[PDB]
Amino acid sequence: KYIEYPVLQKILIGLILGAIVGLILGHYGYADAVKTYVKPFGDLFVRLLKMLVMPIVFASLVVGAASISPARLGRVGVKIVVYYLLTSAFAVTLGIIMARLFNPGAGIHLAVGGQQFQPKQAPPLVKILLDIVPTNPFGALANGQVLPTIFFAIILGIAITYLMNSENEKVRKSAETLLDAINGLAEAMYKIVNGVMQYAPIGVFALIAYCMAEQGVKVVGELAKVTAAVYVGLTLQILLVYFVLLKIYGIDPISFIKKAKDAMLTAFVTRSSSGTLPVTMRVAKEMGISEGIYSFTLPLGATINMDGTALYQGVSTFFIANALGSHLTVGQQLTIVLTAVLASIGTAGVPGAGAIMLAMVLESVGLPLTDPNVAAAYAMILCIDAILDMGRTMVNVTGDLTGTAIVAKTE
Amino acid sequence: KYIEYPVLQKILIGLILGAIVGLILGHYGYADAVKTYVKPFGDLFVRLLKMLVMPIVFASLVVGAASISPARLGRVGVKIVVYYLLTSAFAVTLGIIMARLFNPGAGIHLAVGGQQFQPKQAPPLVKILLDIVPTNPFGALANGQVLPTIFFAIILGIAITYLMNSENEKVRKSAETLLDAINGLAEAMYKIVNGVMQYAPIGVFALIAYCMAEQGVKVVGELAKVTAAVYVGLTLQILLVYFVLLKIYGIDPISFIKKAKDAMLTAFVTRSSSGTLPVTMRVAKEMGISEGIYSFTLPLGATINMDGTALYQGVSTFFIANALGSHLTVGQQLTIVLTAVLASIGTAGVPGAGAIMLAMVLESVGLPLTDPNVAAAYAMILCIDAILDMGRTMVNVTGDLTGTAIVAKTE
Amino acid sequence: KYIEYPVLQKILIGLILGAIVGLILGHYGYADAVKTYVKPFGDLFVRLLKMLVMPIVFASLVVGAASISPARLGRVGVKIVVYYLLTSAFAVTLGIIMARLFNPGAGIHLAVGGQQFQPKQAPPLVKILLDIVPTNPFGALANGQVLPTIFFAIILGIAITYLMNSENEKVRKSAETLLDAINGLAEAMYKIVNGVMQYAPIGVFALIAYCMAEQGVKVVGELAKVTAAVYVGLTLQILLVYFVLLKIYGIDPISFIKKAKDAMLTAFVTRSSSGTLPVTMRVAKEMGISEGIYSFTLPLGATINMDGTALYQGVSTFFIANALGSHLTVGQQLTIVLTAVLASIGTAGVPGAGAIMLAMVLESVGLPLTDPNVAAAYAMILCIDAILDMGRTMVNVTGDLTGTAIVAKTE
Ligand SMILES: N[C@@H](CC(=O)O)C(=O)O
Ligand SMILES: N[C@@H](CC(=O)O)C(=O)O
Ligand SMILES: N[C@@H](CC(=O)O)C(=O)O
Ligand SMILES: [Hg+2]
Ligand SMILES: [Hg+2]
Ligand SMILES: [Hg+2]
Ligand code: NA
Ligand code: NA
Ligand code: NA
Ligand code: NA
Ligand code: NA
Ligand code: NA
Repeated sequence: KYIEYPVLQKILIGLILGAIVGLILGHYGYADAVKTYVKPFGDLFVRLLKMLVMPIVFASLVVGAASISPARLGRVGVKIVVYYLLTSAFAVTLGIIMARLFNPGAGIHLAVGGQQFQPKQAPPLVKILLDIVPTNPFGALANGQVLPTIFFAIILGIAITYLMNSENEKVRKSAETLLDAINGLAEAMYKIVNGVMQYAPIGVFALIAYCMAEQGVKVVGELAKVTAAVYVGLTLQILLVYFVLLKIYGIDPISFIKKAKDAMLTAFVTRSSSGTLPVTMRVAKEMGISEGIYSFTLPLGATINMDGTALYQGVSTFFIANALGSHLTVGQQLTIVLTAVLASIGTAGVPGAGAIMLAMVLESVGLPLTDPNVAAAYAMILCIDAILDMGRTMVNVTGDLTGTAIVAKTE
Repeated sequence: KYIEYPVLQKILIGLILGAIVGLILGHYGYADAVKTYVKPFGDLFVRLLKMLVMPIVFASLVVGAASISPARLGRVGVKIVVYYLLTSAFAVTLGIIMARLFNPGAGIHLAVGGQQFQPKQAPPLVKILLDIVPTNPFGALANGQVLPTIFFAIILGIAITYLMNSENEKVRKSAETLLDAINGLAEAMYKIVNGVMQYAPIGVFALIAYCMAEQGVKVVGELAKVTAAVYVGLTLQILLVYFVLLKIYGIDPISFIKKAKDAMLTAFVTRSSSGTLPVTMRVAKEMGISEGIYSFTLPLGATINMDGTALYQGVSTFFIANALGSHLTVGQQLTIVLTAVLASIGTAGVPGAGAIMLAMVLESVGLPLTDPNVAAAYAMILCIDAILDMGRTMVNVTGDLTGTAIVAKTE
Repeated sequence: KYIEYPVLQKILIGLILGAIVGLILGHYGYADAVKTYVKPFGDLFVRLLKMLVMPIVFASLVVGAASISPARLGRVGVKIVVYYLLTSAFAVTLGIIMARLFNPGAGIHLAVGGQQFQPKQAPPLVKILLDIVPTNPFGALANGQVLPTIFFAIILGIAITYLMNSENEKVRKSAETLLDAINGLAEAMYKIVNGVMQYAPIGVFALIAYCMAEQGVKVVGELAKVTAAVYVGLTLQILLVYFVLLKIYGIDPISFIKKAKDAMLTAFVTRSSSGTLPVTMRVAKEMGISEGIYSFTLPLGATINMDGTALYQGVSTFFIANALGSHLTVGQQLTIVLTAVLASIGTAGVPGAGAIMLAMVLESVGLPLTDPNVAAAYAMILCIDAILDMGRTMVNVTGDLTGTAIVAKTE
């Protein structure tokens, strides 16, 4: 196979060629040839992604809840975690704002199979509240049911950490063995992400060739319209949040950005906040942060606290709905806020990861990826995921450095 | 929240206030206001309990079967385990006796939603026997099917212990890693039990306010009628079993009770045979039992061998049926005997645990907690669980000391 | 119970007595008495086997893929693994050949319940390809779906091994903890195999008494006709493959066989290539193989590389079909080739294991053991499994020694 090229370059080549191939075949009237021959490769790609969506959600949120659990956090831990959560929550809400004053997805509205998407009637508020508690965690796990899985995973993670405080040796031993296995399943799933992302240049080529062969050319305008809303959201997160909090804590944001420049560009290109952590930490040393602090806050923020991913997942969910034609209600919007923060946490810091955890948001909000309309819109975003994931990652790391500088400024 | 008060006092306050609130609102004709506003908090409480019911059953019975497995038991182990099982089996059968000459539950008979509970026809005896063997353990686990889960868990635990006898290092390593993870999941679930039991004072308040707003006042008489049957069963277990076997083995039961007085009262109040083990062992030393013996039999009996819990689960199952209106057939009664002994084993020694493992008996006998009638009767017992759990725990510990004294007298 | 006799002797006694009992009861017209009283014991036996089929498939193939993964194999590893795979692939294809020029199963054709087996129409090739990727590993695991489980298990195993290459300590730690738990579940399941195989003498007695009470006597001829096709396949694997490759690498096959004589007979009688490994290794030393080499290749081939099992599973699958009356299409036949190699890998080296992993092949090919016709033919082979398993095991070990000798000759 000798497929050696830098994945990001391969993905962008597949994306450009797919768009061209799709348009010339679609114009000349071969959208069916694309549908039958090209698309199944994109179909395989998305199947491999929604394959990992359930194990990742459970395992990553057990681990995520564990590394946040009150039983684990010192005074510096609580500080950095409160920052991480607030920044992420503000990021997704700002994504809502961007994805609302922009209307990405609108105009694409299609009914694959002639049947337009219809949201099923929401149960009473008491019901949907109680329903987040599963009656059989195994069952909720074994058949979708994302929200119960969220609930059980977060509970399990916290419970494990309190067991790790126990006086008894064997209790800690046992609790750590379970956590040490769940974590490691999560890590295994994200290796599979790396593997599937090696196939991504082909999948993306097919996904965009299909999406170009039909839906004409407006998709190019609408996909760029998403990218716009996301990136201006990212820059707003940098300016309106980082720059502001940095100035509030007596840190010149301009010199701060010049220091972070290396870690920010590394993240932007590598598209992995975990593979940028050595540069991120070297930067934090370069700007005079105390070893004891940033050697703990930065590796925690390498996986938790992805403000870009949260904002991305927020905007992307609005595109899915706007495409489908449904109007995301209030409540559904605050559902996004909560679940995208939780999805931002579960996301690994691997290139593809953010789009996989996006499904967790879609599923909770009521846009199931089994529905053909959802899956078509979901595929529509995977086409240009790498474009978003570059800026996405950069902001994920910038948030780490900012909070680390602020908390060190205090502690 | 600053909720600091002793849980048992909070539960009893919630129980008394709920009863009052329910009655005055029910009398004045506001049972619907209670149904719509108060009850959902009780509904949340029971949902959190039946959430844990499946993981606890699997994990605790893997661990329980492991600590009983013949591959693990020395000569002293076999002795104390044979005692533990016989005493537990006699306890539940005595519970049957008490719950039969008392008729608790009768007179409450209600059909929530109008339709009265109907037991589905039992398959042929060959079928129900074969059916305890699952064809897909994962499947049986993923959708109720308690009895298959019992079967697979018990088998898995025993198999692990034989792997732990193997000559090969890595075999033991792997087998211990799996057991060390299953145990630890069980421990995590029982932390969640502790957590949910912190909400219990509210849940119990709602459960009893609802049960008072409807069903008039007779519930008070019938709940007390259960408490009566349980406690006289507990005292009969002490007198007819412990006192008798103690005298058979040349141990004066009166001086025995005076020695155990501390451990017996500690259990009664703390409601945790595991949190009473330090007192239980200190007592066993006070009464001249050899270190090597009671340092092994007592911590084993701290989790296995809960004669009170078995008896409680036996009586409580009869209340559920008598309420529902069904007549527990012979066979169903010996099913109770077997499954309540197994449920007594799986129970942790945490306050709430016994009522959670009660569901395992109800489910096996054919009273599924999904059915509205079952769930209403099940909630009816949770209201006054702490009352039963006090004596329940005390007898669980008294059995430990009695057997430890008897086996030391021999070995 | 004091059931002490050598299992193989007990199984052969049960098999002979069952055949006699069945025939005299069937001739005298008591096939119904056998159906209602005898058969349920055989039914229990097969239920215990298809119980283990799902956990074993997942866990063994996670472990199997791990011990084959490129991230683990040195230059000697790659050599011995390439040998192991090619030999196993050739073995099953040779089984196909034997089970095709022999027609075992034909003439037995029955429709238990008056309804003859009908294969459900195959989806398009694109569909069945995509379908091997599950959308919820938990779901595929929780309800049959063998092929998705194959896919997820093999992926998970490989991913774990790459995590075990990571620079980070905790990553390797976590990945090894998960693997150390999955392995160990697999080991526990195979202890259950040992346990169930202690009941086998009764189960086999009932299975063959039922199969004799009905289906007259032709079954004896047809069962022997399978045994013939299998054993002549095994001898062909030895002569046409081992002897040939041994001569190609300058090793006199006759002196080789005389050296291996001990390990070959031990396997044949013990029916456990893992319990024969000490003899297998002692033989490899006796014939001048370098310590460093055979101490790694032989224990790997003790579990992976079962040429006899692959060949057995191939032939047996043809019997199941021929009985049922369906014609195994091309494609279905190469499916057998792939899945029987994979089943040969997952098989443990315990007596019973090969027939359990046969179900994995049957399930993938489209012969579900839930269907009554399949289950009847599947039971028809379990009757005489021990006969096949003796030669089966011997060839599994001979392949280990042959490859070890060949690779040592080179490396
Ligand atoms: N690529 C992002 C994570 C994601 O959204 O997939 C990061 O490394 O931070
Ligand atoms: N509380 C009991 C167990 C139970 O029945 O919940 C004990 O500690 O023994
Ligand atoms: N008994 C075989 C494995 C099997 O086919 O069950 C062996 O030991 O190699
Ligand atoms: Hg697209
Ligand atoms: Hg009540
Ligand atoms: Hg047979
Ligand atoms: Na994350
Ligand atoms: Na980050
Ligand atoms: Na106890
Ligand atoms: Na217990
Ligand atoms: Na072998
Ligand atoms: Na094998």
